[PDB]
Amino acid sequence: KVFGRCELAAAMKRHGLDNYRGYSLGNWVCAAKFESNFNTQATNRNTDGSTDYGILQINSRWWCNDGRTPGSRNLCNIPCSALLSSDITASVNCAKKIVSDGNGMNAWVAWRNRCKGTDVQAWIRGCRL
Ligand SMILES: [Cl-]
Ligand SMILES: [Cl-]
Ligand SMILES: [Cl-]
Repeated sequence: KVFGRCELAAAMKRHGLDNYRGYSLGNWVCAAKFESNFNTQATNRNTDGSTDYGILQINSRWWCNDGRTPGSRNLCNIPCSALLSSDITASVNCAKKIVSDGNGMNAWVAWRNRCKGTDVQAWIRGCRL
């Protein structure tokens, strides 16, 4: 599913991501924009052989099981395929664990490089939330 901008903001809020660990909704929408362009089915293969999955490009080295990342963990206790669903519940619940891991949203390199320090409120501007 490719979400609309406000549609995704609303879904993220419904799932308790808004201001989670102090990160406003615009931060999460911005991260999703640059990680997946709001596409739940996004996948990308990393140089180390791990894969990133879903709207927030969650990585199989630590967070989910895909059966093809040697030496990896599955800390969210989910198949990576769950992160591709039109229902963002699994992605949100896993993101909550990731952002609580110590480095906040810096865990998403694209958030650090493209969202951090910017006017992230622009991502939820106009949205009925
Ligand atoms: Cl915001
Ligand atoms: Cl594996
Ligand atoms: Cl980047």
